[PDB]
Amino acid sequence: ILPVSMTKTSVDCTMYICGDSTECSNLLLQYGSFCTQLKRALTGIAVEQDKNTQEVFAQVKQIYKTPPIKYFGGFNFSQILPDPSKPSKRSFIEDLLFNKVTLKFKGLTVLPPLLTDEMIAQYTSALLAGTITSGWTFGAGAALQIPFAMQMAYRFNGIGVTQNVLYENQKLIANQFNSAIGKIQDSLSSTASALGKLQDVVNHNAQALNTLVKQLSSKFGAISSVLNDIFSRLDPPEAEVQIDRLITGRLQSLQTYVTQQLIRAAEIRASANLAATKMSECVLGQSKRVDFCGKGYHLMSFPQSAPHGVVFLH
Amino acid sequence: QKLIANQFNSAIGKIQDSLSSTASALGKLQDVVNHNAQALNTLVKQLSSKFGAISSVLNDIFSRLDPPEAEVQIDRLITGRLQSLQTYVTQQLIRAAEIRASANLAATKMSECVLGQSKRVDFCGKGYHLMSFPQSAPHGVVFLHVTYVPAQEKNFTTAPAICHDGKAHFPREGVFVSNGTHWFVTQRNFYEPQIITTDNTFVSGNCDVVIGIVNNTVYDPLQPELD
Amino acid sequence: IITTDNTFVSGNCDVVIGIVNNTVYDPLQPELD
Amino acid sequence: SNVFQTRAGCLIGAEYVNNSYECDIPIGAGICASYQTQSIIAYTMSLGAENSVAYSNNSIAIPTNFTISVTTE
Repeated sequence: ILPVSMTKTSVDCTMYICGDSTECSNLLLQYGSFCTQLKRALTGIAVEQDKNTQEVFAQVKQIYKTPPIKYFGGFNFSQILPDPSKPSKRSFIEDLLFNKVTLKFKGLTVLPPLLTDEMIAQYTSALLAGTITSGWTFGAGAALQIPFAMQMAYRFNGIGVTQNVLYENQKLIANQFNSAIGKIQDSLSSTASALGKLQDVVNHNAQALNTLVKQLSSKFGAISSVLNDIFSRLDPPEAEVQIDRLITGRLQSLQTYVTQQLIRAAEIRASANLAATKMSECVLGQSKRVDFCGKGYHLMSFPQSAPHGVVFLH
Repeated sequence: QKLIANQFNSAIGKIQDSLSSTASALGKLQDVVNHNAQALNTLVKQLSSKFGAISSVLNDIFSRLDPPEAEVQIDRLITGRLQSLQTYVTQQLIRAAEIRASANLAATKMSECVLGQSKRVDFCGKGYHLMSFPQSAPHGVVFLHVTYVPAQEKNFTTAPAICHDGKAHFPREGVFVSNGTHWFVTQRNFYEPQIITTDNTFVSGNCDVVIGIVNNTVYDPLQPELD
Repeated sequence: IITTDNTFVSGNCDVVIGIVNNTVYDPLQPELD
Repeated sequence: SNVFQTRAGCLIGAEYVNNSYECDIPIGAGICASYQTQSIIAYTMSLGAENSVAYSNNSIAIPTNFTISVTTE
């Protein structure tokens, strides 16, 4: 489970301060326009997660199309490939994951993901199709066709298994594969912690969000942290400068919040480079890496989406 | 040798045509500089930023207000300029770690791209990797990644097994093909006629598992020597 | 030693530049099989 | 001009086309833009050419050529 995106959040300046009160804007501009560069950094952030999605999901040349009939001359792949029968074209595992993971906010915005859930779903489907039908080459241009029995004979020679163990006994290894997949799906449905690293980040975000929410009452020296309370029971002469110190305080707060946001974004960035490297190696061939696509003499990996990340079934 | 060398020459021409036509493709290399300057800009902007003070410069407030009514304000000025600096340097560190990882990556690039060839499929440039040639930059590096991308795929006929005298045979390295009135053996990843000896087939199992397969004769490479 | 086993043939000896002519012996001959 | 409504919100000043084109300026929530040549069209981001690769069993398609391409990292 690799957190690959993050909620591309953003913060409006005046919507965060008070709304449309004019003393807010005048004290702001007298202080300065820091929130300009703050939201500059955040918009940056957002576009890096956009690029993370692009560089993790859609490295392929074009959107290789799967046949809806998951039949490849003796193989059934509806368990792994999506079937069009659902209103959403998603593989069963991805739907189990999205339902299994439970996911305009008063001054803070959650910009929508550019690559929509269905769109990232078609990326996943297409790259799955490339990996299975066309094989390892699909990341270097056209996804060249080649017969899967030959692909599997070649794979077994990769791990040093001859071709008679397959063309006579495809079924044993395939059934072990599918049964293990079934055990996986059972775990995923039943174990809510097996995907922790994908909602904790949201929790992080949430708590970070909560942090800025929580700070909204922190006062920093004077009596009342509500702008309207000061503007009401304090006369405008002093209310100006009291609102000014509050501006100072939550400016510090938002800066600190977005600094944690940047650092979390750096973590996301490392993880997303990780995800892209997995999406290359683990996906585009029998990966030589031994403990990078999962433990052991790694064979391959199948990705599925998540509300903000990816899941590689190694 | 010669024709691939010439196609590399064509790749060279593509290199120059792209680079002359792409002088701005250094965006990913140049943006950071702006950020630095931008960060610098920001710090300069905060020289003008009051941070709650009646002004943002030391000299004017010192000259206007004699110290006995200005020491505390001077000290707050000091603290605000400080906190600006620590914040700025904090983003400096964040980006510092960013480029830190980036150039760890870069050293890896030159190791597995310059000092060697990376088996990794999307690490040294797009797709299959041959080589990489570095170049300097005002603050970074450029890798001309020289990579492989196939094309022109056309259909021919292969076989999964050969039932020779009831014995299942499977290709060692290469596949059967037929170009017209003739059948030969080529390689798996590309097309080339090759020497047809016993070397291209190995026995594992029988041909009774797949019903109706054809029966074939594999000549001994020593019988023509025997006669 | 350059023998039939440890070498391959792909195209005639016109694609190599400045080629030289030499004799390479087939390993089957000493066995006389 | 014409006003379109997408999951990201309300796109005005864009003549929402339904046609498939490669994406240049991603507009949001899965929709991108292009230049009509005149006016600026917005559409559902044409995902790509759905290359339905042909699975094969007992015949192959050899890549008879290639390109030694060069990229700038």
